[PDB]
Amino acid sequence: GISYGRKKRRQRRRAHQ
RNA sequence: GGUCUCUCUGGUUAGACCAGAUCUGAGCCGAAAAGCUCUCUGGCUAACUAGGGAACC
Repeated sequence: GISYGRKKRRQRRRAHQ
């Protein structure tokens, strides 16, 4: 998860339930 | 003439490597902000291998 893009995906994934 | 020493190309395998994918790939954890592990695709890096070239004897 060190990559900034995964943080975006992790946040996007959390936002969609 | 011999030799993978270097280098490039193809291939195989791997990788606490770089990107992207649940704006619809999956699991784990927390009360939560978050965190952890994967899978798929492109690339990179390393090992090994064949071949071209170079280098050395």
